[PDB]
Amino acid sequence: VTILAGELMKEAKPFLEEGISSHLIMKGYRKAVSLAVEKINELAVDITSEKLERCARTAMSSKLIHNNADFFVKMCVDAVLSLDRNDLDDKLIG
Amino acid sequence: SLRLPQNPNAGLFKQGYNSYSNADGQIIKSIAAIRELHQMCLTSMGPCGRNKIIVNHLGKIIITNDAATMLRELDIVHPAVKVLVMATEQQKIDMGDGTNLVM
Amino acid sequence: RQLCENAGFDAIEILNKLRLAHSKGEKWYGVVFETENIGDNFAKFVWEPALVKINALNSATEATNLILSVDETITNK
Amino acid sequence: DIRLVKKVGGTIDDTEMIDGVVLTQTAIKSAGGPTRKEKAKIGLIQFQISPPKPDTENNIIVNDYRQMDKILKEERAYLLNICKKIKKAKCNVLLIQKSILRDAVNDLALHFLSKLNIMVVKDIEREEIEFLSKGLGCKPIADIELFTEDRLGSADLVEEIDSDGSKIVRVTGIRNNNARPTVSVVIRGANN
Amino acid sequence: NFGSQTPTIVVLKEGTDASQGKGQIISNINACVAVQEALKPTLGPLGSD
Amino acid sequence: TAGLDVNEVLPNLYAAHNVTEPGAVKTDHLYKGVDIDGESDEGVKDIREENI
Amino acid sequence: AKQHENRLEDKDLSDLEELEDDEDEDFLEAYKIKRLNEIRKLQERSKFGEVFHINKPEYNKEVTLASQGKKDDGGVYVFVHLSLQSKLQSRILSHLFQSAACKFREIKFVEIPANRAIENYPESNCPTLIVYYRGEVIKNMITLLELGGNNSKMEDFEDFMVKVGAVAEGDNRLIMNRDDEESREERKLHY
Amino acid sequence: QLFNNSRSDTLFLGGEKISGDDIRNQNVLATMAVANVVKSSLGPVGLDKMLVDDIGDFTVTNDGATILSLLDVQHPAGKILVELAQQQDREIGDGTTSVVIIASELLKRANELVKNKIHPTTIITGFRVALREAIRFINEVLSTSVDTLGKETLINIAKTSMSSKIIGADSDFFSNMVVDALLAVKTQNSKGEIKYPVKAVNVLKAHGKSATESLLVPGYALNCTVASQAMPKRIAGGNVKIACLDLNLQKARMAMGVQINIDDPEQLEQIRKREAGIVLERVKKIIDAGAQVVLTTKGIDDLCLKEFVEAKIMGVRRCKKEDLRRIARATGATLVSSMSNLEGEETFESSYLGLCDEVVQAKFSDDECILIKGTSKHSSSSIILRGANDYSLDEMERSLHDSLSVVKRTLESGNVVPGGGCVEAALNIYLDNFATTVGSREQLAIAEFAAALLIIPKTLAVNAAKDSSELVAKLRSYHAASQMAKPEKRRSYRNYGLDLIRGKIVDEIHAGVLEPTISKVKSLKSALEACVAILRIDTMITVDPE
Ligand SMILES: Nc1ncnc2c1ncn2[C@@H]1O[C@H](COP(=O)(O)OP(=O)(O)O)[C@@H](O)[C@H]1O
Ligand SMILES: Nc1ncnc2c1ncn2[C@@H]1O[C@H](COP(=O)(O)OP(=O)(O)O)[C@@H](O)[C@H]1O
Ligand SMILES: [Mg+2]
Repeated sequence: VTILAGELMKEAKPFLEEGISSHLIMKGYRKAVSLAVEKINELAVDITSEKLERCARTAMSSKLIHNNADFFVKMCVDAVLSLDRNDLDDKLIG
Repeated sequence: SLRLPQNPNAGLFKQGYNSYSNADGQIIKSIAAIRELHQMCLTSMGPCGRNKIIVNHLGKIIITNDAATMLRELDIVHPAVKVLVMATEQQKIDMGDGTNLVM
Repeated sequence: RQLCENAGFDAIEILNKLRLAHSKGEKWYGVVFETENIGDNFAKFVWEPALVKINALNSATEATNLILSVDETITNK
Repeated sequence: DIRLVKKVGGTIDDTEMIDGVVLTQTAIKSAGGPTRKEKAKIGLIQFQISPPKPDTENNIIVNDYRQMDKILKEERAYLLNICKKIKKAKCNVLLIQKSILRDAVNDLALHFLSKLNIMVVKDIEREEIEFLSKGLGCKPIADIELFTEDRLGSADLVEEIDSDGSKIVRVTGIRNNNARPTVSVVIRGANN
Repeated sequence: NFGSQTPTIVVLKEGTDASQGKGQIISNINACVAVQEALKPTLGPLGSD
Repeated sequence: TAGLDVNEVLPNLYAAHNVTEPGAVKTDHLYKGVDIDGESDEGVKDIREENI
Repeated sequence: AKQHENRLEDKDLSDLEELEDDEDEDFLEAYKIKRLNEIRKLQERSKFGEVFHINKPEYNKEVTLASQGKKDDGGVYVFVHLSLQSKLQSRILSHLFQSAACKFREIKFVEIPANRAIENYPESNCPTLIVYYRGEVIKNMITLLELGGNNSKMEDFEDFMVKVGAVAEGDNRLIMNRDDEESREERKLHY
Repeated sequence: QLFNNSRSDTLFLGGEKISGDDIRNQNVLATMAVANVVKSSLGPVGLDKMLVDDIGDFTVTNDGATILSLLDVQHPAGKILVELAQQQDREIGDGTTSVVIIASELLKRANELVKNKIHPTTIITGFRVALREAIRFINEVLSTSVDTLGKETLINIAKTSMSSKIIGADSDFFSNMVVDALLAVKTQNSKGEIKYPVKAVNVLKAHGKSATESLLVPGYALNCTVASQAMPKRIAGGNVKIACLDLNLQKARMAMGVQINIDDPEQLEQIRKREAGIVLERVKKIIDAGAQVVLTTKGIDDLCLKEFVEAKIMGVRRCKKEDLRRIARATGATLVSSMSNLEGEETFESSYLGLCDEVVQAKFSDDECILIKGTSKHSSSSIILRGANDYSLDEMERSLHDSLSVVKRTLESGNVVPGGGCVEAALNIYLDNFATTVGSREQLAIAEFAAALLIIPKTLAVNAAKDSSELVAKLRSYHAASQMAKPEKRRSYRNYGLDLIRGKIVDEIHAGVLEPTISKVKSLKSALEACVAILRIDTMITVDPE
């Protein structure tokens, strides 16, 4: 989220040096982000088959336990399965 | 010749007190003092108006397009500009609409 | 862009391969670090939810539009 | 033998090997008689062109008003007969050393050389005498009696161009054809 | 009239930062690009800390 | 603030009010106003349909 | 305050006569008698005026006794020059001595070869300039790179004489203060 | 940018050490920091600036030549742009404001290419192939100098140099002035090569009526005062002789180190007389020659002034060396450093004297100027500028001095091209098709090089306080069709630019604005050579002073 917002502001730098007003640049992103949200809904899948394991391996990237994902993901998936639906208490994972 | 008498009978009042009459173009300066912060309001009226950063001495920041709100934090020296601050403050309290216009 | 620069690969050969290969790479076309090549991510079993993507663009669009509607800076004391 | 002359101005693409010996210093332009020379005989002067005096300090007295007429006439006569010997030897280009101790030239000596269409220069380094003599093929000169035509070189074109502010003296060709010639190339550039 | 100086009334307080011109919003972008440079190489699994 | 030249947009809007109320009833020149985004000239397509 | 002092301080005996018609006689002639007495003292002190080409036995007298002068502490500055004809700076400094000798007659200008001065002196350190005063060495100067080196001029040498206390700052003989007549002529016209 | 780096960690340097992309970013901000003052001064819509010396003195200046020279910058990367502004003033004399903006944007736009792991050696190679391709395209698109039956060119060339100045509105009056001035002071050299010496005309700082009523002098005007007030001020009649002397005419002492010594006191007065007589013998023969006007570099003593007042001769002291060469060159005289000849005798010949028709001394607002007009052998010219004060005339002096250099180049090289960012927009369409042909990594270098060239027409619209993208998009549309013109004139959609006073795209040939092509050539190479100097630096080593 941060390396992306900086690029939009860095890309808005030369347009501000030109005679483009401020509201014109904001109207472009606010109209384009509405299509990006709808496009991501089409990129995303409605997956229900095959019944957690793969999603945890990618979230552990860019830090220590990514290489030890073979051992930590096996027990990390069991952490949330103990929690039932609609409660999702974070203090229980203290 | 080397030095003036530096305004005699000035000990009637304190040294810190100063008078500002209509002459010497001072009413034009008060209009110019309004013109300093009035131009800040030009770019804040309308739907294409631009908000304003106001960093207080405590560090609490409020980003805004509304006059009555922005003028609360700024400490003002000119009394004629403070008339606009309290005039917009009256606009916000009673009706809560049309404060840039007051300014 | 930066995901491949940290890997030590040249960005021009990567970015030219992504654009011209979206027709057969309909949606699951992305970078692969293991084989030092570009291929389909569905076979590599790399997944990620969509909620990170929606909140990233909404937060990034809200962040850039906040100060883009600002042309002033006042600092008392 | 390969001198790299640095001149601020122009671009690097204009750099090219000059056929003759390029001089870094500019002309004096106190009189400004000649503009462009062709088929000039170059000579290297090591002594100083001045009114007659030894290297040490002297005292000249005047006991009569008629002596001043002889002094003012004979001082320029010592400059005149030097120009006559220069004209007899048909030496068209002269190179005078720095000579901080004794005055190199003056307005009187420049005036006689202005009529004969002879250029002059100053501020020559003592170490560059080997390069000018071996390059141009001109032996130096340190005495007026031993000045002759056999010790002088030759060249086809000796001129001083002003190429967009950068002033440079250039010599083209050497007819002596000595054993080991020399190389001279000017380096031009946008920045120093 | 009460003093020979007659000080000119400044609008804002002493020490307040500058105002409108050329480069105000560009400084905010460059300030964000500066903070963005520190978090730049930390992206992906082959990044740094 | 709309990124338009005020020297051309302002007097173009005065033409709607310099053609003052003729003998016909139900005159609709009162809803003419400025426009931030869009058509050239600027008198807005009424503030009507716009619902402002 | 300085406007009253500039009438007398900034005018010599030749320039003080300008104020004969304007200023009072008793105010002007009282100072002219003072400045006239100062001019007479410089004439009596003018014991020199050409370079004294000396030799060593004599050094023990010319250089040092002179430096004592009357010994009324009538001190006398004595500029020594350890000359070396092979060096280029030495011949330049010899010309400055004779030029300054014709102007400053009260200061003694001494010259001697450097090979004859000190046993086995370093030739690289020549030319050497020593300044004696009341028997004490005021300045043991090294080669003239400090004074421009090969490009040394008469103006630089006269400035050095003011630093060692040999010549006053506001002396009319110094080239820094001795403005040309054409310079003062333009000032009066544009005034 | 963020924080200061470690100071010599296990390196042992007395100064500072920095490396990586941080200093490369500092060079970009350094070139942009010095370029921001040059941005607002570009084009006719640009405004002037004033630099205060903290002593009350100030000077108004528009061109970035002397502005950056006065701004004492300590960062060495900015000094190259400072010297680039001074370099371009020497050779071309115009466009100092453009090379700083072009060189800064080439480094700014190339900064994105650095973090793409494109080496600078590959970037400059892509810039250089774009350069020589651009020079050949400039050599193709140039036009001839005839264009019609009449000249109709030199009046339009002056408007481009005169734009963006205080007297740009009066350029219609001054356009005839500059063309009439440089056509009068031409010369001959190198067996048929015509030259035009810049600064040979005299620019006088006069005060009075206005810049519109500035009278062009048909001849040279000497800026000096008369010696004595009892002399004749106006000298009429034809064939006025001009004498140009440089020898020392005031009474001087004997030789530089001699001493006058005499035993017989009888001849002590006689030697005093002949020293006073020997200087008057020179003045005696000038009166025998009959020189009405005499000019001297050195002073003139009162012993000589009495003879000029009696014989009605105009003696002027305090002339300068560079002026008298132009007086002798214009009036037909020769420079006389001393009076002598090959023979032993001493005399003066009448051939040394010049000729002119009229000489009149004029005074205007405490500025005495000797107006010499009607030179018979060769013509001359001078421009008497008039304005508010001296500091306003310094901008006019630089405005005229830059105008002579631009009109110099269009006569030395007849090839010209239109202004308004035409060639800057045309090279982008030419290089985009060439960028795809080369294939490999140099495509981005050639492409971003073309994108940096568009900053010249963009800055004209930004400073105009108008919408810039519409003008750039319309200028892009016409130039886009120029490459696809489909030759069979009907080759239209070329030689167009921006018109800022009206905000439309019209033909620059009919509008009357042009610029020589040689200014575009040297500006591009000097801008790229400066870009090569900054890109190749990796690490700085700043040593503190001892
Ligand atoms: N989309 C729009 N089109 C035309 N006019 C508008 C639009 N939005 C706002 N305006 C006008 O701009 C004016 C701004 O009023 P303002 O003083 O900012 O209201 P507030 O008191 O809420 O700040 C309004 O009176 C309105 O007529
Ligand atoms: N009347 C004009 N219309 C359009 N463009 C112009 C006009 N006058 C000048 N320009 C543009 O301005 C640029 C630089 O102008 P120049 O005269 O060099 O300014 P300065 O005198 O400040 O250096 C030129 O490239 C030219 O295209
Ligand atoms: Mg110009």
